[PDB]
Parts: sequence; structure tokens; C-alpha cells
Amino acid sequence: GHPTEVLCLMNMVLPEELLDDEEYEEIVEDVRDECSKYGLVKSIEIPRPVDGVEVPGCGKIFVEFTSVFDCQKAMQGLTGRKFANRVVVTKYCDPDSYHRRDFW
Amino acid sequence: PSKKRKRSRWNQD
Repeated sequence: GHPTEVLCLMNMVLPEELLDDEEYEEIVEDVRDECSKYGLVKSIEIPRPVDGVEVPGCGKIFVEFTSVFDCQKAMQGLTGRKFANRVVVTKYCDPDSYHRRDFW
Repeated sequence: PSKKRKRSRWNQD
């Protein structure tokens, strides 16, 4: 593909899950501690439709990485795994689009 | 830091 800066995490989050306080804290926390195993992760952006406020677009989340070096060694080990019962589709995302949440 | 070894979130089988 092409390394940019931030990592992408798709096919591992549903709108029916990113609506609960328990499920949310569970994903953000876990995904964080995990992403911080291959390198350094600045932050994490995971939509949270307010009672269905951001549903039209919900389903894709990711984390803001520091370097593409660890971002590569990370996604290379996250691809093929399983968030729970579905193959996780990790990719690369541009820090710019991330900031604006343009979703890439 | 918790949530490190309890519930696998990257299985396959």
C-alpha cells in the first residue's frame, strides 16, 4: 500500500456497540494498550453516535500513530486476526484527514 | 495499565 502516519481499524466496530459507555471504554482502552505494543500511539479517534447522532458514517475507527515505522509493524500483525468473530481489516490513514475526521 | 491479559481481542479460530 503506502505508509502515511496513522493506523486504520475497520471491520471491528458496530454502531450498536459504540453507543454504550461500557462497550466504548472497553474498545478505546483495549485498542490503546494493544496499539501501544508495537510503538507509540498519540491518540485514538472512535466515533460515538449520540443516541444515533453520528450513525450515518459510524463503523470505522482508528488511532493516531507517531511514526509509520511502528504503524507498519503494527498493522502487519493486526491483519488476519479477529476482534471477536470477524477478521479485522487494518489499513493506513492520513494524519490530515484524521484531524478533520474526514475519515479516509 | 489493565486489559493486557484476560480477554483475547485478536483471535482467529
